[PDB]
This record gives sequence, structure tokens and C-alpha cells, in this order.
Amino acid sequence: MGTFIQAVDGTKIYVEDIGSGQPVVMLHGWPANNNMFEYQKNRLLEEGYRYIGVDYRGYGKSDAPATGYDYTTMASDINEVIQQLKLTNVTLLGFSMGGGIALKYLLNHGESNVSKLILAGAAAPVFTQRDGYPYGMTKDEVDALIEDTKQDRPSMLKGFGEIFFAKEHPEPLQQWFHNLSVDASSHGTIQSAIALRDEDLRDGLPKITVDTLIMHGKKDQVCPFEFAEVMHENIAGSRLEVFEESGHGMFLDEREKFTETLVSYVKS
Amino acid sequence: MGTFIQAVDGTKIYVEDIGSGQPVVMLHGWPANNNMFEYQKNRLLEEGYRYIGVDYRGYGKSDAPATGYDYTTMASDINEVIQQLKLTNVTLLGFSMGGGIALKYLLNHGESNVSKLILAGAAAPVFTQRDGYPYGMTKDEVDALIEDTKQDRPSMLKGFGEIFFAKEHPEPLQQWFHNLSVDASSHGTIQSAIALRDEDLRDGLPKITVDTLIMHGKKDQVCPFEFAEVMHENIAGSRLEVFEESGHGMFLDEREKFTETLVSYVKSS
Repeated sequence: MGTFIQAVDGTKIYVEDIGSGQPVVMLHGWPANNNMFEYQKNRLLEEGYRYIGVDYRGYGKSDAPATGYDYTTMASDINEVIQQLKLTNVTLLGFSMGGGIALKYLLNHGESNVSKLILAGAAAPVFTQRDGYPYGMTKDEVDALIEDTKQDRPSMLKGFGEIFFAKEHPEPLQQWFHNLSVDASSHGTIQSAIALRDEDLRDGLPKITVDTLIMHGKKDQVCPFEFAEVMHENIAGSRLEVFEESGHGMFLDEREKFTETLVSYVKS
Repeated sequence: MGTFIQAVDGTKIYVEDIGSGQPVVMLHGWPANNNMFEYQKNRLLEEGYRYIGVDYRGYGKSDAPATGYDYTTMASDINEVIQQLKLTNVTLLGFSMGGGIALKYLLNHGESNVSKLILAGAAAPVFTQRDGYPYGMTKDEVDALIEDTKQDRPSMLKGFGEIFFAKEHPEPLQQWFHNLSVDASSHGTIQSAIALRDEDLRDGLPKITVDTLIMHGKKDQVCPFEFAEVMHENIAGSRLEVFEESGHGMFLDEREKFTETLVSYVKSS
């Protein structure tokens, strides 16, 4: 369900458009797809909001070009989605890499369509270590991760899964999650990892004016909690909500608090 | 600099890469080659800019494969030129079909390496008439050119030269220009005429963000001046300079004005 939207360069981008009312645009993490928000999606539809789930180029049911995995190109894709569908008063949720893409979209295309921003487990302002930012993976760790993905992607994914959740979810649940990532294009997966390693949004954060909720797991081993402290420090007017029991995947480790918090924010 | 760039399909693309300091990438019209810009190039070089004149596949000193004359593949070749020569801050000029390719390149590969766009007599947004675009050759007029190239290409060309310039230029100048086109591969010339006939960039014009200058001859019989009006309305912030005394070939009809407008814009947007 849901149409495909053409990107500026013609790539077909799959968008799931379901429910009634004010729009909630959810942007997935690396290297999954929009189905990761299934539980939130259900909860939106019964509270009377409209879920808009995009699969990035290279992921899920979208096309997978050889190019365009940098945040600029991805943010232009989001811009096209918002344009075709004529969305205003958007609650824009970016999860992990999606948080980076959401920030890039605001920076490059403006803030007037978005009434509020939610940054969840966001890979922002940087996924990797920088001067004055001694948190997260180093570029060299991301390169080792790229090496692994060129040797055995499924085993890389298994490993990533192991550090993604603080809690031990049932096997069928972990398997469903694993398979979102396995159906990603291998080359999209790789080029996005290159973008995660290199992208730096530190100069842009103090430029952000949208009302902002930051959701982040204290135990996050993928994007450390220190990222969330930096986002809150740098975005004026922002609120930090700490998920004390969660790792990166707060949408399962604390599914009810995550979705009640999302719902309460989209109302308020 | 030198020689040849590898396209995605391996086709070798000739590039005349000359000078140092800021790059001005010049994209020729159908069915000539980068040498048509010589009068402009002379001035860019004395003003201390770097001339990057691409010969498309099928033209000039480039390989002429069987396929890939569609603007998508051509725009991909331009991406290769810029990426492999590691250019940024480029002024990108497209003349005629070059105009169309320049736009497609911006749409398909983004604007991060390009500081400004010049569209000179451009074949855009469409070279042939459509639904609510009642300007230019019809599709059947371009089929007529294609048919003629399949029987007598130099005669086809002499005929095209006659509709190319508003003024009668000296016999040796016209012969020079003619011979630039006779050098073209016959089969590239045909395949690019098919892309001219069929390509349609109307949807894409409002996606262009880069600073644009439109240069166009009031008397152009090849790409009618109405194309320029359409481009100016739809490309954000574009400026329009009308060449009152020029046909399609402004680069000779108003040589001095064309060159010194181009130079000024390369100097500042």
C-alpha cells in the first residue's frame, strides 16, 4: 500500500500513507525500512492521525540507484514526498540515520511544513567522533563495519542486532527486524554507512527553530546517550525524554512509553 | 590535460582541458563539437579561467558507441567529467542540446559542484512541440532531419547551417563550422536527434536551484526564442539576456557581446 513518489533524479521512492488527520512523517534508521514503525503506525491510526512512512532510496520497496546516499540527496527525497503529498503541520520523526536526514531536510528546505520534530536515537549532529565530540564510533570503526558488510552482510547485521536492543526480545521479533535489513540493497547499505561516517550537522543545529522532542535510550550502544545531551544543548527550546531502560531500539525495549510519548507529543 | 574520461559504460570521452583557476565547462550543440566555442575560449583563457570543453560521445575526438545519446546517459557522462577531473565551483554552459544536457545533469546528479548555469540558445525544456507547448519543430520535422542524415549527411548539414545564423558570415568561417559537424559520427548524430525529438524537461525546470543566465537569439530558427521565455519563467532567479541581432549561432552573430556577457557572468553571478 501507498504510492511511489519520483525523486528529482527519477528514483521511485515508496511511501506508506495510511490513516486520517494531521500528518506524522516517520523516517527509518540504517539499514531497515519503514516497517520498523509498525507498532506506532497502528497506534496513530486508532488515535486519529495520519501515518506517512517513507522507505529511503536503496531500502525496502524503493528503487536502489548506484548513487545519492548522502544526506543532501536523501533530504531532497523527503522534500519531494512532502511536496507531492502537500503535507503541512507535520510531526516529523527521524530515527537514527533518519534523524540526521530530518535535520538535513530542515536545514536545506526550510522549517515551515514541520510543526514539530522528534529525534529518536538520532545519529546527530554526528554519528562518529569529532573534535569536542568524544562520543560514538570512530570513522575507523565504521570502516571496519563497512569491511564486514562486504565480507558477510548477514553476520554484520546479526552483530548490529545484538547491540541495537538493550533487552532480549523474542526470536520471531528479532528475526522480523533482521529481515528488514537483509532486504536492503547491499550497495545502498554501504553508501549510507559512508554517509553516517562523514556527515556533520554541528554547524546546523543552532540554526534549528522547530519545536523539538529528543527521545533517547540511556543504554544506546549505537548512538550513545551523549549524542542526545548534545542535541538538547544545541537545539533552542528542545525537550529531552530519557528512556532509562532502552538501547537504540527504544520502539521495542520500551514500546509502550515510546509510543505514548510520541502520541502525547503529536497531540500537545 | 590531455585526453579522455571513462563513462559508466566505458565509452572514452574527450575533454579539452586548458588553463588553471576557475572551471567553465562548455557543452556544445548538435551536431558540432567543443571547438565551436573557440572565440569564447580564447577570452576565458586570457582572463585566467580554465576551459573544459567536452566532446560528447559520438562527436569530435570521443568514441562513438551504439547507444547512450539519451540525456540521462549524456548527463551521466558529464558527471564523470566533473567527478574524474575533481572540479568544483564550475560555471556550466550549455548551448542548444548542451542546454538540455546541462539541466538533466543538474537534476540527476545535483548542484554541489556547480556555482552557476548558463543556458545559450538551449533546446529546453523541449525541443519539439507538445500538448500545451506549441513552440519549435514538430516531431515530424526532426524525423525529416534524421531521414536526410541517413541519405546525405553533409547536404543535411549545409541546410542546417543556413537556418543556424542570422547573418551571412565569411565563406571560410562557414566552412570551418560545417566541417566541425562533418567530423561527427553519423550514428551519434542520428541517436542525438532522436533524444532531441523525444526528451522533455518541463517537470524538472522548477527543481533547478542554481543561479542561471539565459542567453538567446531573438531570431533563432532552430530553438525559437519562445523556449527562452519558458525557461525564464520556470527556473528560479534566472536572468535573461536577449541577443537582438542573433539567430541560433550567437557565438558568431554577436561574437563580442556573447563572449563578454559570458565572461562577466563567470566573474560574477
